[PDB]
Order: sequence, then structure tokens, then C-alpha cells
Amino acid sequence: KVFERCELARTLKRLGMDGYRGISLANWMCLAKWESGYNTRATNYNAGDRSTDYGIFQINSRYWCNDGKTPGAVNACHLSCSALLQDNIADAVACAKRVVRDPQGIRAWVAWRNRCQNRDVRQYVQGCGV
Ligand SMILES: [Cl-]
Ligand SMILES: [Cl-]
Ligand SMILES: [Cl-]
Repeated sequence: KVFERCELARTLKRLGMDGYRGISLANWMCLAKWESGYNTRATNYNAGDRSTDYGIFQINSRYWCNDGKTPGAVNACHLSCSALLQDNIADAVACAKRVVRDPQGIRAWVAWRNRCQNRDVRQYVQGCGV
């Protein structure tokens, strides 16, 4: 599914993302926006290293979820990458929380550095009731 902006904001808030390990909801919104356009079903193959990015946060198979087909990979979220292509984003949120328990936090995603870091991200949550 492709979430509408405010629907997603509220969905993430219910799932405990607001301020998780210091990360505001608007940061999570900015991440989802630029990773996937708020689209849960997106996959992107990285021909360079044979990994794939999955779902609304474009979580990578090398480190985070198992797809069977990524060489040398591990699965720190202990999920099938299939779990990250559901309309229901509970598993994707749990895995995003796992990512940001590591030292880099939200810097783990390069798109966040490029598109969100050091920016005014207030617009992502404007009017959403969050
Ligand atoms: Cl911030
Ligand atoms: Cl699973
Ligand atoms: Cl689903």
C-alpha cells in the first residue's frame, strides 16, 4: 500500500516511533518519504553487492532481514524480508527500531543524511494530529 502522509504519521505514532532513540516522528516521516514514497511493497535490487532493499523504509537484506539470496548476509531483525512488504507495517517498524539501536542510529540510511539531516523537516507532520 501507498500511505497518505498524515495516515502514516499517526500509524507510526501508534507504533511508538515518536522519539524512539531520540528520533522525532518527522525524521521517520522524512525517511519513509525519500526511501519509498510511503510505499510498503517497494523492492530495489542493488546489483553492486547483490542485496535488496525492502518496503517502506527500504531495509537492506545484507544486515537486517533474510531473503536467502544475499551472499554473506545476516538477519538482525530476525524476519523474512517478505515481512517488510506487508501493508501492515508493524514488523517494518520493529526492524527500523532494531536498525537504530546500533551506533549510527538513523544515519544508517544514506537517504536520511542526504534529504533529512540538518534540514527543517516540520512539514512532514504538519496538520496530522501527531
Ligand atoms: Cl531533529
Ligand atoms: Cl517473517
Ligand atoms: Cl498486510
